[PDB]
Amino acid sequence: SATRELDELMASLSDFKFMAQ
Amino acid sequence: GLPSTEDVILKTEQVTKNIQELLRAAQEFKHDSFVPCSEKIHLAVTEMASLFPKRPALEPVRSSLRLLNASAYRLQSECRKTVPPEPVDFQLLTQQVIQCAYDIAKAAKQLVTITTREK
Repeated sequence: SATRELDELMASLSDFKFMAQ
Repeated sequence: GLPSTEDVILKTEQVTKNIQELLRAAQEFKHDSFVPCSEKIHLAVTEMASLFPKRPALEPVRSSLRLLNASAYRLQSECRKTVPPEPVDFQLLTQQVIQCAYDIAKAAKQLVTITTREK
């Protein structure tokens, strides 16, 4: 539940990093 | 001993909220929001780390706290480059900012995880 939302953020941050690559 | 899992999550919420705001500002190229976001994040991270001992006994806690604090410091270190008092590459800069935010979030999860098993 709470672990998932943090995983969603980490995934979002890593997803954004590729956008600038 | 160790804080409760419920307390760690409770502090984590304010951390993720501010990191989300940072990510949101990065997508909209609002670089002027980088510094105040890093200030909010640092304060939230500091409060989360206060749940754990300054000199923790366990090794996984000690390593995760180290990463959590260092990444938070490294974050506002990078965000500080948005304001030159006296040439700034926002491409190279934003890459480092996001990676720090990732490291903060990563260390935050590791702290939640080790706390859940002890509960």
